[PDB]
Amino acid sequence: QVQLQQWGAGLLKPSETLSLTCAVNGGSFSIYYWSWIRQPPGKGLDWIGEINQSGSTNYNPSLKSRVTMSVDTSKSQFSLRMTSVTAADTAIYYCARAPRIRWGSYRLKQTNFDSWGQGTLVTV
Amino acid sequence: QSALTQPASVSGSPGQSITISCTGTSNDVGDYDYVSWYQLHPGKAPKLLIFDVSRRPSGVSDRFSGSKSGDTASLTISGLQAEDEADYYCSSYTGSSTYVFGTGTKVSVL
Amino acid sequence: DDTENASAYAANAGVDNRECISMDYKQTQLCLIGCKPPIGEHWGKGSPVQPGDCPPLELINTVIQDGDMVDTGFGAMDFTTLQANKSEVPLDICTSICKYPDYIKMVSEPYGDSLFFYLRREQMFVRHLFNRAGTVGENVPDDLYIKGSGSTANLASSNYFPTPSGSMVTSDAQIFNKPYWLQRAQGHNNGICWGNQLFVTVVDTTRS
Amino acid sequence: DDTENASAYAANAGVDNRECISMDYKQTQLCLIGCKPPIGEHWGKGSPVQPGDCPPLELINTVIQDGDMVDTGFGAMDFTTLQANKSEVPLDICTSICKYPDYIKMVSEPYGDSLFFYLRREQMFVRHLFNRAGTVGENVPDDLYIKGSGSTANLASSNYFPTPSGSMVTSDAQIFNKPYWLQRAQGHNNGICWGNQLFVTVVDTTRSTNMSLCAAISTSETTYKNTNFKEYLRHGEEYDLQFIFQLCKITLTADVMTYIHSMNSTILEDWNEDPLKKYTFWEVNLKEKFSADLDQFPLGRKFLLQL
Amino acid sequence: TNMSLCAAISTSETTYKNTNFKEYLRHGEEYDLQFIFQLCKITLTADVMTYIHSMNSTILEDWNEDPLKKYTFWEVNLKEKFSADLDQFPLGRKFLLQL
Amino acid sequence: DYIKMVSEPYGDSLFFYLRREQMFVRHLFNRAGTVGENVPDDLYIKGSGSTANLASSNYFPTPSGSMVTSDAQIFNKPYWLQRAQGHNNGICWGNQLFVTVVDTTRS
Repeated sequence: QVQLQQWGAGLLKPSETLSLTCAVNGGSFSIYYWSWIRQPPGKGLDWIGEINQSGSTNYNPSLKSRVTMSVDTSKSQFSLRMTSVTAADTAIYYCARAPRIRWGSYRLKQTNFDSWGQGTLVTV
Repeated sequence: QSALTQPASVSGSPGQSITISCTGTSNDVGDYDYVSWYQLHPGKAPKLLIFDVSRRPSGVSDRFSGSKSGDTASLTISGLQAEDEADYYCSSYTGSSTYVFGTGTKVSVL
Repeated sequence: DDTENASAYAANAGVDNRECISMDYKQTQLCLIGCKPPIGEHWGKGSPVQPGDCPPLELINTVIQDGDMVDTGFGAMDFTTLQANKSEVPLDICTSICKYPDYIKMVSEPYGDSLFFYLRREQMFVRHLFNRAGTVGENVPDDLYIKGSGSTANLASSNYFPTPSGSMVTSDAQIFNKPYWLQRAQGHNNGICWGNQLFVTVVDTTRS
Repeated sequence: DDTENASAYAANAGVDNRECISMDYKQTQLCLIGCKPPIGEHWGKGSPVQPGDCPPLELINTVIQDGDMVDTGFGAMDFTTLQANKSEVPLDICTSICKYPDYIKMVSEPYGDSLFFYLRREQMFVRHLFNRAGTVGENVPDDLYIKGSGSTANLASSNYFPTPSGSMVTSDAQIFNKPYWLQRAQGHNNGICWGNQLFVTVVDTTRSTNMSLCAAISTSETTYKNTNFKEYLRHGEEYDLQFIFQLCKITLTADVMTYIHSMNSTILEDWNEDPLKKYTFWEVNLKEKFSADLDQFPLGRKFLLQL
Repeated sequence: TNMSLCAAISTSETTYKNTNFKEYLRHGEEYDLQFIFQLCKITLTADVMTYIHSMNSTILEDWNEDPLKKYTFWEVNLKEKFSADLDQFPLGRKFLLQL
Repeated sequence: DYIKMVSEPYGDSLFFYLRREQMFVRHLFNRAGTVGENVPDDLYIKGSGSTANLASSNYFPTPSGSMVTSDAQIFNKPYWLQRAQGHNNGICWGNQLFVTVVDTTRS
């Protein structure tokens, strides 16, 4: 595992643009992916997207219309953006590692999340 | 793509053996063993319990077990205790290269 | 992929799955001596088509010249024209022609000028069993397998290729530093150097 | 999964565990010469229960033909019928028959027409040790092991199979590109080509290199893209057969005629439909390619040097 | 070389299922024994008879229960397989050429 | 320098020599320093993303002597210098000899 960090626009207003950043500590990106997960009140957990070192990004089909991501290896940090924040965008955001790898050219292994962050509260 | 569907409230007496049993589709749970579990104490980082349906990481209670049958996964608890007092969220990797989450379920010691 | 065994790999890139790979080549030694330049054989683009179709193959005979590469274990073929990828084979033959001596012709010509002596010594074995990346030009017939479901819905690439290996170079198996006496030529030219010429073709991959 | 040694990740069971796997084959080199087609043997389905029961197993002799696959380290058997799974063996033999020459039968036959002379070389070592998937045909007897508990409560598949490997191909071990002299054969037929025919069977897996072959759909791409290139495979074979034939004459006495009729009645009729015209052979015609000046050819020169 | 061979429970299947196939192992051995025998004769003098009796008492008795009726051997019977003409068989031809 | 020593006009430097070598590559590694000579742009197709920059192309193997066996030993045997290759037939001019020995089978 590794150590994650959180800091971003905790307080927002409708129609603003949300910006997040997370800094990996005690480790490096390696060949693993890194994703964002949020827990709006009265909901479960909603997956956002993921990004590895090389710039490859996967996004949630519903939320990809407003979500964008980028990475930087210099300071060991990957950031997020989500424009047009509404009331439903309030949630305790989290940063998680995805140790998913391919095994045998057909099926994957270690598809879980881990290295969960403590969480950050964002309210619109 | 779609949230996984679960028994949102579950309960048992101290020392009972209860299973969170949780339902999906062929594209996420049926043809793939990419099922994982999470434990959410109040306002804390989610704690991975089981990955790859029946694999346990280090530092987790051996009382926790994993199983799968058809489209329905399960997370079995043996000897219900204090530490079991927490939310439970399932997860899966769909064939369409997306991640999914359950409704959440909450345990209760009677 | 590495199809020898179920390996562990990073999350697939999807496009441009190319790696930095190296291999030791097949071992070879030969020494042809004649009064005419030797003859070599290699597969090239043959007689004549949607883009991407398989080029026709043809066995071409051409005079071997100084600096022409030798067969390396990937076959004697004209990589430049037969592989537009330019990344199928190592760096020193990706834009060259690997030629093999044409012993049949060089022994069957009437006067036997091109060849009245030759030794050969070559050995190899497969070290690794890899897989190619790219669109399949010829899908596997449906008669040879049963359709899968889920993970195995789409077949993996079936263009396998081995990486050669020359095994051990040893001193007792040496052809050179040793005199050969040309007292009885195989053919009809018994060592006569017509035109006051010779042509000694030598290949030695045990001092590479 | 791999049983040779414990691995980091093990198959998660399921419904389909098939993997993309390749191996180099057993190395072989053989050359049979005779005036009758060679004979081969393989294990095929025998005389004929519940669905999925083990097929009866029988040994069958059949004439070897051009294109018939040689044994490759998985045994000489009729995969098409003995493996309904259709995925037990590599792609080029999963729907074919691997025939092995019946040396015993060919040598022991009364007249020795099928084998004037023969050479063979083989070698292989196990490269990897694997496991099979599917329902167990016969359960392991309970007296050969002690029941486990927990994970070990269920036995793992015990249907092991190795993947062969040919090891090194070297120039000193070659069989071909050398002249074989048939001055004395094993059998009674001392090189006579009854019916004006020969049959040269050859297997040579030491020149089995396939040529990767690629083409580009469009040349406008300045950066590499997997979708832009089509891949192919090809294989090229080259042969050249040289022969030296010595003329012979037969006196047609009563005893000789009766003997030749008993041996094969076709010869006498010839000397005044084709039974073999149901098989596929690489027809080679030498009717217009006989020349009496031996020294003009390399094999002729070698023959003259040694008589 | 054990040969894996399997049979499908149901042939009306479109997708591969592990439960739809049963796997078996089998092994086949093939032998062919050829012998060349030579006839010999023994004179039954007193000394020869006593020596043979010391060597093995059963020889003379048989020359008028099976002691080895406790073991499992692949019985092979050659009582009807003897033929004088050696040149008709390959081992016989080799033996003749070796003399 | 076998060629030069054998080609000597007088043959003083070499009456008699034996040699036995064997080697095979054990591993295939890569070098780290900055590339002295860039790979020509016409020997490959330019990549993108992760493959934008080429990996180091200065390969080097690590040798291996393979098996040392007693049947292949050269030493502990008498060599009779009946006839030298050169013109000096064993004569030790100046009352000197030079015996060069290399033996990596006892290391």
